[PDB]
Amino acid sequence: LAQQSQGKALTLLDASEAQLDGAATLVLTFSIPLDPEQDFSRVVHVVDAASGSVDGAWELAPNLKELRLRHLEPERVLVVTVDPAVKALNNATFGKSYEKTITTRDVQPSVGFASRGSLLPGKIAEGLPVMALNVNHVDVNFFRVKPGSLASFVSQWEYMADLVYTGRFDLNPARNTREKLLLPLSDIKPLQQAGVYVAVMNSNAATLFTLSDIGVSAHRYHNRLDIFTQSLENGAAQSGIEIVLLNDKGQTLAQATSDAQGHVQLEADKAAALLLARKEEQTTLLDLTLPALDLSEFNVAGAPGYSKQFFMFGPRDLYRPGETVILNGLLRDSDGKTLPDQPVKLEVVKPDGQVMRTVVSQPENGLYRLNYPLDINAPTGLWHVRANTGDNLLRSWDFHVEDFMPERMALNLTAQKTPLAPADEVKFSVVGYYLYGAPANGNTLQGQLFLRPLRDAVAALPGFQFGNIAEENLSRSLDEVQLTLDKGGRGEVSAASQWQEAHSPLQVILQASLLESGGRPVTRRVEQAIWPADTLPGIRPQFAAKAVYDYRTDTTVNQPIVDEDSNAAFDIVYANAQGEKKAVSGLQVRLIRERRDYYWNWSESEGWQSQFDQKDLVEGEQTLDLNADETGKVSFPVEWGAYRLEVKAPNETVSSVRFWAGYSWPDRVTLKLDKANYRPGDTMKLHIAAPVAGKGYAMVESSDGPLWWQAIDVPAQGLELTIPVDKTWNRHDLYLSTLVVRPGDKSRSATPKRAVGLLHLPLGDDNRRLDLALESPAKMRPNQPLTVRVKASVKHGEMPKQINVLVSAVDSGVLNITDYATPDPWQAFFGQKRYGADIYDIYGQVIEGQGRLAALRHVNIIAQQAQPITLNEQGEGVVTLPIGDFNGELRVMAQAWTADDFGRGESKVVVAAPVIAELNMPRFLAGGDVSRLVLDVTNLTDRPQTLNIALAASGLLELLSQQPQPVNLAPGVRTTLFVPVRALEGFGEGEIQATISGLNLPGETLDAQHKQWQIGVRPAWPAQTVNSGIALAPGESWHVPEQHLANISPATLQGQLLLSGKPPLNLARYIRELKAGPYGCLEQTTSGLFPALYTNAAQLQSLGITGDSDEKRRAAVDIGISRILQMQRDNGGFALWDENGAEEPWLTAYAMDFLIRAGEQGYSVPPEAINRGNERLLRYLQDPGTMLIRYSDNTQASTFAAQAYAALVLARQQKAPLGTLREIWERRSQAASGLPLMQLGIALNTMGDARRGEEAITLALNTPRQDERQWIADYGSSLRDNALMLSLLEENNLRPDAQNALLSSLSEQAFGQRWLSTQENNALFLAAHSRQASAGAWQVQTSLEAQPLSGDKALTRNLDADQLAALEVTNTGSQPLWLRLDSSGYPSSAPEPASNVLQIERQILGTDGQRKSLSSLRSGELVLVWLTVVADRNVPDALVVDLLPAGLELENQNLASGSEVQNLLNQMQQADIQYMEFRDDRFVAAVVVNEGQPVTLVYLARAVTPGTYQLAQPQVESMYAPQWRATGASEGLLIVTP
Repeated sequence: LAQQSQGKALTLLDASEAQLDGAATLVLTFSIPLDPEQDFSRVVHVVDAASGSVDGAWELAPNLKELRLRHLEPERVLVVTVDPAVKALNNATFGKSYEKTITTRDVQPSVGFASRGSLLPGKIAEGLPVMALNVNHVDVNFFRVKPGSLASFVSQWEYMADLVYTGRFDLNPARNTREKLLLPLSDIKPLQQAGVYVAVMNSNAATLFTLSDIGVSAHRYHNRLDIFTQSLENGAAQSGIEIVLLNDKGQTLAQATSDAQGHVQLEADKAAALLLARKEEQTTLLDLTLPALDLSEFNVAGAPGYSKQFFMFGPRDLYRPGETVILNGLLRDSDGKTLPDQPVKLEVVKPDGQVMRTVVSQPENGLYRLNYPLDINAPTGLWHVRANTGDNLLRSWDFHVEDFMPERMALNLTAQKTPLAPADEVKFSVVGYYLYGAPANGNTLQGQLFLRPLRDAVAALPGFQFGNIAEENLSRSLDEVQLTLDKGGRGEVSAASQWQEAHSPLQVILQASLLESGGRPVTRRVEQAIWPADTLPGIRPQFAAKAVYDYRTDTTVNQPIVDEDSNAAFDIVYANAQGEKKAVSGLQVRLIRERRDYYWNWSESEGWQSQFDQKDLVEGEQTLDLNADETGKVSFPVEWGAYRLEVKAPNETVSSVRFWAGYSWPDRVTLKLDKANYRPGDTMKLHIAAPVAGKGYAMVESSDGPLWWQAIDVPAQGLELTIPVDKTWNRHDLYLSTLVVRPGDKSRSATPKRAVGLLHLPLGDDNRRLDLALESPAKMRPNQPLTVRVKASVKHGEMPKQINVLVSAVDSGVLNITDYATPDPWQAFFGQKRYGADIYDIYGQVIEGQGRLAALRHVNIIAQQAQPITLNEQGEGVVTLPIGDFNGELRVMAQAWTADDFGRGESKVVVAAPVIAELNMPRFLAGGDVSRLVLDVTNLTDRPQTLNIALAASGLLELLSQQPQPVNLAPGVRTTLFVPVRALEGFGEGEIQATISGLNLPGETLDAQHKQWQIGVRPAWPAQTVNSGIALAPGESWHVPEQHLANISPATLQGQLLLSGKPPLNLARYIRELKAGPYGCLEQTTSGLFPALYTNAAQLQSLGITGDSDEKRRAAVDIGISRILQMQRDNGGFALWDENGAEEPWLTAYAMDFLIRAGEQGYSVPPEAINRGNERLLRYLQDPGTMLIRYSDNTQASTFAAQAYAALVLARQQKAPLGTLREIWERRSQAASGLPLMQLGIALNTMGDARRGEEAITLALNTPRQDERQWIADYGSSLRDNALMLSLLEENNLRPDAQNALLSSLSEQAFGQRWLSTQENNALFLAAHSRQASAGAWQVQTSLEAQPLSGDKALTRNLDADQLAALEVTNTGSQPLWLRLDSSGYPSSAPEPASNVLQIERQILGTDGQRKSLSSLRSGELVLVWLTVVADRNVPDALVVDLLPAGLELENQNLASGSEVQNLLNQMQQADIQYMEFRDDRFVAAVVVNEGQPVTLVYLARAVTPGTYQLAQPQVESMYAPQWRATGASEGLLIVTP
């Protein structure tokens, strides 16, 4: 607003100092608002008449009339100046200059202790810190707590004393400056004597401090507490009393007196706050609620040490919505040994925390297995698999769900294949293009160049590594790439050589991204090899890389390792890029030992750090000569540590390979061990070294509690102990702790009094790892089974036997997205577990340390996992992995296990195709659409190719052009073929098969190349239906009305004829109509799911319905249940479209009802959902105020309906409070229909009170549904309500003579046909389902077959176009016959636009805001679709559907240049849109329509594929009064040009 201020001048109301924020603030108050803009500096000034200028941070309150300046130093003379300006929001300005002098107050006095006090004891314990300000003295009283009520007193503190006053300390700080001062008491002694003291003044007026000699240390576990009491003074070792307390609370939990070694053991969980240790009169206290000692510095990291170790693993952790999540599990004990068979409770958790599935997982041959099919509309984010083994210590396996977008453009980057000399500059060639056949013109290419070492430089020689691994400046970032490229799809990047001195093979990597103009980039990368010589040496170790743990990454990595004190063999060659081994003489082969000497080093910006100085030593040297076609084989004797083999040739080129001979690759207590890796029965000698001599104790412990401990006196020479290993110690969470304490309480030297030591206890075994060898070809071809051979080894002893191996294969990219490391069970079971105890101490706190270190360096995915195999006698196996299409790198993984041993194996397999063929096409097609498909074919071989391409069209799709001519492609060249196609009438899918013949390859010959692409084909126009029926007396005839045939095309015309000897119900129609989406909302799913619950295929085929092998039906119901669960809110309630949408009680009751019904039929539903749902229903019943029904006209009726249905649903579960049901029954007059009364009646009958129930029923049967189609939020109609009432009657076996009558009347009432809601269909289905019509003879003569039709049950039969076009029926029975005919088909002519209540209109605008013709559109052109909906009523369930032409694709964007398009957008964001979705072929929008308020819906679309496309009419309807429909005038066709 701010125009109320116009007409007013600008006068300064008040400039003065005021208390704000708690400090002195200069405040200027003007008469009218100021600009919040940034100009207060050279317009309004404050200058000290002594110190000059000061802080000019002019602040402005959100109130625009007050200008502020905070924090003013007191007793200062400030001159405030306001010069003629300060602007005035009505540009009224300020007249002239104004100056005012100010004195800036004096701050209020203040005294108080700097802290509430601590519990750290002291011999004399001096120094009481206080924060004083403008106070020259302070009185202090000193109290000593009574030993009697000590506990309680201290207990009321943190979460009653004598008086020993001395007082009045003289504190003289500088004026107006808060100073920190120390109160002394050393010269005082009615105070030195031991005890607990409290100092109090006349804002932290009180503080506590303790004087004692008892030093106390404590180790806490998850439910055990060990205490050690020793001397603060004379070294260590002390007896005495100590007790455990309860926070705030007073009491005593547990008491103890320490032994001759000071150790004590008390069992206590949490809620054990205060620890009190006392003796005679000396008392030391320890608060166990405070933060424990920080051990981030120590190597105590790792997984938790559980009693039962459950290793969960899978092929990957990145899935998309739709595909199935695979999970595997293995269960062992603390030492990785087999436990008795047991179930594990697995739960699937989606990002919001709600459970999606709960399964009691049973093992199969010792392997737990889980498959979770993600819904196509599953939420994206971090999912968890939550495992419970029984200890209620939930294990968690995380996995990501992400949906990837198609990238709309194609980028090609090519290089020169063969290596280059260092002198040469590198030229990359770029080729970018749109997939719909257009070259990328004017597109910005943005990339970057990198330089990296090339160690795998010879494909003909796998394993052989090249280049000096110790050569500097081989990995650095080069130039950035900015290429505006503006040409018809061609470009080039050039990189000048900054590499010359290089003696190792390099590769330069270009990584570039192609751009639209500012979005969805297409990123690609290409590398160029670079050699310093046409020929150079290569090294391949003969020994296989072993599996070892890497804490750096926390992953089990493969490394070249050989045994200690042994011989390392290597294969040396001297070769070029292409071909094989060449001759040479005088290869300088050196074995270089890399020696590293470590040393600690301290700074303060990062504290203590572990440094190391390195040096390379020559420990071996050989000289070699090689002939043509010869693999040199050298052997060097090695000992321990890190080595590297170096090979140097006369051409100054070097190749090096690093490896290890050992599997091992100051302010604290230094702990060292004689050995690495121990066994059960060994004995370990512990070397303890402390900076300063002292006393304390060493301990061997873990989780639960300690296993060994011994008090020690450490001199300044170090101290060696001998610890025996008993093996109840097999937990891998064993830690060796050490506490040392200095004698003197006070000291020179500074010197920490307390010092701690903590080391992990090695206990693993080398011969419990399965060493896996996965053999498979480095390269292969698509659509050919991948053979993988497994060979296991175990170092010492013999191959275990019955080794279980699980092999998998996954696209390396998907794994690279998440940096997914191959799971290893060995590390999972035998890995270093964390230190599972908390150290509480009374000596000086650990200060910081500042932390542990760290490390530093599509559409349709291939991810397979074969069945678990069992290796043979010698531990050999073979697995076959069917590889589909795919062109790239596959990671082959393997997890092996026995009863005691475990293993992991990896391998890499490059899947490449000689020629690649990709077909670009639209997302779907409509019957009659003519479209131009784009087939891109590229030859990747080294030879030129003459290819014969053969194309075939299958399904609802046909070709229009003749077969392509043979094509001649040079190596690396891409050709483009255009395939004009037309879609056929029908609803299904069309397919394009491609076959490439020729290809000519040496070595292989290779079967022809086969490919096949899918596309969805749907009718352009909505399906039209015609329903009729009649009652035939004996002898009467009947012919098909011409309505069923009029203006609809044959071959799409299906019919269903229903014949019955009694008032029938079109069950088949209900079922068919209940099964056609959209996937959309909650009910449609529910209602659509209801039939699949109670009807099997046997019952379906009787009604003329095929499909469903019953198990797919089960799967479908499961999928449905998931889709239902995906919309349950956090409070157990349900919503219409999404989980974050408004809550609908009735639908909650509905979904719950279905879920219970599903549970009854043996389907799995997670108890959390059921329970929270039931709770929400109970809260609906007991607290109606929580409800919020939207867009209702009669909240009373809505509420009553909700409560009624909820009451029934809970009554079925025997969880409905009868008192509440009656309390609802008293409100029966609020019912706007009989259905809620019926439901409530059944609930009453179920929960006891039959009378009032039968009353409710009898009342229901005489309570018609009447209302001016408001909404009521019950999703209802008279038909529906009658149907459901009949259903409830039939389901409970109640009133016959009524159900018969109005079953007939319902059968005749069902003639409110044409359009029924899903709810009406479901109700009718239930009514028809639960009815037992019994016997009713009928005979009839028809035109379908010579013999007469006959039966005693209602018979349904399917009819094609010919049978239906000439249907005659004549009753030949002794009694009347009921006949129903249901016809359905698609129109031969475009139907006339129609409207009822609702009105829909569509206009097509350009981005300029002007109308556009849908016939001059070129590919890549943008258009705004403008939908206008209007009605004369309130339609809270207005579903808008706009079928797309296949030529147009949607831009997924919810809208809330410029122009008055914004005027439409503004009106769009005024509409209350309940839901909106952008399908491939549909624009769908669920909205509410208000009376006399036009709803505007604009959406963006792009033309992509050239062709002629059918165009449908915009459709809108009420979802639950579907007679309110509107279709609104279409132009008929869409033309897209290239």
